[PDB]
Amino acid sequence: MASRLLLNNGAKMPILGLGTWKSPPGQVTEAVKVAIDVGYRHIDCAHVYQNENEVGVAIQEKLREQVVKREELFIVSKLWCTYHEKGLVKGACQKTLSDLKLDYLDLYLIHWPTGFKPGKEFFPLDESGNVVPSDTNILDTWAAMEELVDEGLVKAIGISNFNHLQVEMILNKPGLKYKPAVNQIECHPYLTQEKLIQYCQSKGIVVTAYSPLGSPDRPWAKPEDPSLLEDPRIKAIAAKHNKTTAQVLIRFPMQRNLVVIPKSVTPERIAENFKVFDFELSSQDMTTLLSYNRNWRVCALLSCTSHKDYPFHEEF
Ligand SMILES: NC(=O)c1ccc[n+]([C@@H]2O[C@H](COP(=O)([O-])OP(=O)(O)OC[C@H]3O[C@@H](n4cnc5c(N)ncnc54)[C@H](OP(=O)(O)O)[C@@H]3O)[C@@H](O)[C@H]2O)c1
Repeated sequence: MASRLLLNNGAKMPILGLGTWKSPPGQVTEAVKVAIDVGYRHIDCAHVYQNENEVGVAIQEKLREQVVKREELFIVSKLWCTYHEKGLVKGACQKTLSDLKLDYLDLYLIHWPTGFKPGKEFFPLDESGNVVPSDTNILDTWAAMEELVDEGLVKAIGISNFNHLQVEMILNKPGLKYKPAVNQIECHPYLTQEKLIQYCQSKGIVVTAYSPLGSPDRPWAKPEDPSLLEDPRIKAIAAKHNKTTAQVLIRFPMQRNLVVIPKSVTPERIAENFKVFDFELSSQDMTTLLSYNRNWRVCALLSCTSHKDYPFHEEF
């Protein structure tokens, strides 16, 4: 199990990264510092997580301390939905770069295929509780993303939460300059993404699996919800390998040739989560974990189910 995957832009991406959604600003600096110390070289960020400045502080201080150099880090951020307009993309990227205190990003993703009404609300909703869209489409936004590469602000561009038809649309875009390097999607044993993964990988697009632990700190969590980390079938596989359930859920996508980005602000867990290069899940382990699929999403973007570009009506 090698530590990095080759992207279609020629760059190598670490298969294990640190997630930062829900990581409070006052805690994420320490989280990122510990992460770097124990070997993470990939941090997944987003303007919408509203902690990019404090992530930036951690990176800047580890660079200053000569712990790591910039070339050795792989920093990922994402274009928020209110910025899909071609004229707004560069600005939003520069804001993220400014917050992160970086010259460039290694990877910049379109966060969701759905464009929102531009303005100061992250989620402009109307009286029906539905999002107020922007008159934007994925192809023009992609052209704008491409320009960021040409200008050297980002080394790679990609997408997130795109279904295979949406990916195909970009791949077939008239005048396409750069194929998406990565499609970051929710993936774990309750949402295995077999067809979407097979499609992306057949196209040379690397898949990053998010919420691999099932996002137990998700705002909407209810006691009746399924729980990956407490699934006795999964705990059993974990016990057999003498690893924690989390380490199993992290190793699972790695063996599918996926990048995985578990989130923690807990120093002990950050270290524990990285300790997954010292064991293997058996072939049957993988088959069994795959059999647990139930099409269950943590992130269903429910306020946007009428958006023309809502990604989760399609089968995959
Ligand atoms: N592109 C997208 O639309 C999208 C959507 C969702 C997420 N993401 C990205 O993917 C990242 C990870 O997904 P996520 O944050 O939804 O959830 P996750 O990584 O599946 O789960 C994180 C939660 O699990 C806990 N945890 C972490 N390590 C643990 C361990 N070893 N044992 C027990 N509990 C543990 C964390 O607690 P503590 O933090 O308290 O330790 C936190 O509550 C996000 O941070 C974000 O970077 C992207």
